[PDB]
Amino acid sequence: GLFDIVKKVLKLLK
Repeated sequence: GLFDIVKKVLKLLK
């Protein structure tokens, strides 16, 4: 699910 991939990105964005 994309909701676990966005969680990898939000951890890098902030």
